[PDB]
Formats: sequence, C-alpha cells, structure tokens
Amino acid sequence: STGSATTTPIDSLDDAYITPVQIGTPAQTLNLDFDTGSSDLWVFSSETTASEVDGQTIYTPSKSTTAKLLSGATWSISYGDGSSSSGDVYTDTVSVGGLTVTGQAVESAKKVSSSFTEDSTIDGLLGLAFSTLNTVSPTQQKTFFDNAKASLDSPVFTADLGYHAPGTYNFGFIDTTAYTGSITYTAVSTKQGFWEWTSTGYAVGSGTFKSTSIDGIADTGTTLLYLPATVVSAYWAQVSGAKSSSSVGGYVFPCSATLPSFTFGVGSARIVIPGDYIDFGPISTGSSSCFGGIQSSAGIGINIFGDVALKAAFVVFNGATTPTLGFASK
Repeated sequence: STGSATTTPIDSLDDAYITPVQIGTPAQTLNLDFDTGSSDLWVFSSETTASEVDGQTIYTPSKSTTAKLLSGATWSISYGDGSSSSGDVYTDTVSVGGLTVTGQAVESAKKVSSSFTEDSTIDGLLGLAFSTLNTVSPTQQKTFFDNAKASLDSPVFTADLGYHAPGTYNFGFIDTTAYTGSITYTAVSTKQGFWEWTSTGYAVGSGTFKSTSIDGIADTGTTLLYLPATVVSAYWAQVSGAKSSSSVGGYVFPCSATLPSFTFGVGSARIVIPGDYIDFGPISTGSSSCFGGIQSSAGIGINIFGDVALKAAFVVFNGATTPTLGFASK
C-alpha cells in the first residue's frame, strides 16, 4: 500500500504545516502537525477541557463506531518549545492520504497548554519519530508509520515541504518526479529516538564550504534551524545590523536586509537554503526588526534541522531494518 497527502502551511511564515487525517468511522477529519521529532498521535477531543479549546476541530470517540477505549492508558508529553498536553487513549482507524491503519492509538487530550489553545489551525500532532519515544503508559504505543510499515510497498515516508506553499507527505514510495538530481543517503542513530544524523558541514552565501561534523535531528515539527553558536554567528555576521537579542530570544536583523543563503552538507552533497527561507518577519506587528530563521542550539542540547532546512529538500525517512535519511535538492 501507499498514501499521499498534501501538507499546508498554517500561516504566511510557514510556522508549521498541517495535513488532513481521517480518524474513526464515519471519518472525522482533523488537521494534524506531522512531527518527525516526536512519537505521539494526539488530538483535541470531546474530552478536552472546554476553556482550552478555541476553534480547533475535535475528535469525538463516542461518534466513532470503531473507537475503543484503551483501558488504563494515559499519556503526557512536553515539547522543546515548552508546550505540553495529556489525556487518555483510544484505538481507532486512522487514514492518511488513502493509507489506512486499524487499531492505531489515538491519544485524546484532556488538557493542552496555552500555545496549543491559541493556535486554532492545529488539531493535534502525528508523531513520526521512533516509537521508543511514545509516552503512553503503562503500555507504550506504536506510531502511525510503525503500524503501517509492514503493509507499505517500501518501508519509507517522504517529506516535501513547501516554501510559502503546500507540499506533500508520501508513505510507502519515493516520487522520483519530486526532486532533481540524486538522493544522498546518510546514516541515522536511533539511540535518542530521533532521526539523528551528521551533516558534513556548511557554507554561508557564496562563501567556502566548511567541512565539520554537525550532529542533529531531522524534525518537521520544529519551525527553525538550530545549529551551534559558532555556525550561527558566522551566518549572521554576513547580515549588516544583525544581532542576538536576549530580550527577543534570538538573532534579529533589519527587515530591509537581503539575506544570504545557507548551505548544509549531506555526505558529499549540498542542500542550499535560499536567504528568503530564513526570514521570519517582524518581531512584533509593524516592527522593522525581523526574526531570523537560523538560531543557536546552545542550551537546547541538540542541533535541530527543522522546517527551514527540510523545506529546501526532498527528504526520505527510510524505516528499513537499519534506518537511514535521504536528501535531494528539488
């Protein structure tokens, strides 16, 4: 089997992407944030504290003839941005782009933190990291991909995120029309539960390529590119007036600037992030100070190849017995 679904930016800045997901019988369609940096499929629901729901579409398990309470199971997750959610668990039928899993754990939120409530466009998350990170207790549950894998034509999914435009998540096949050149594959460590890999270096604009190993995670659920302070300083030094602002929470730059590109290495291959992808707009409405899309990972504890990086590539998440990651230009 295969599946193919369009993913759409939630706003004009590509702060996140939503993908429609069918849950239950009859189908209830929710727009979920596909997150290769976590491993829980959780939804706003009829069980979510009413004051914490503000415009989201909810899953109502009592209206699904295929929903079954997973007795005794609870979940609770905290994300790198400080947000969190928790609740109980159902199993139900879940379909993405024509690909159907029966008996998928659907984690129903009883509580969500303010950031989730305040974002009316995201109805929940669909985790695509390794199932070892799944938070369901006392019996850990499998991700959608893990449950689908054996049925797929090939044990892969691909992320093709758009810049200020829709893109595609495919399951079970590689669309050879969706990228240019060849796909370069690189080793993955699953030791931390992430799609963790090592970039071979970077360049800033038309500058020379610096060969240096940068370990980090391919994370569709993180907006920006978080890299070591040395790398980030080298980037922003090429932008007149750019500075790190402790009050704002990162590098800012004059909105009048033309940003240079940023290149990262995948083996001997190179992915170029155009400068415009690195512009996240005014820090506050009407400001002429703009927020940068490349930020320091210092104090996160891990480098994160988030959407800013991934949207410059066609990315293969290869879930073979030994997983690997593939990157192509597009």
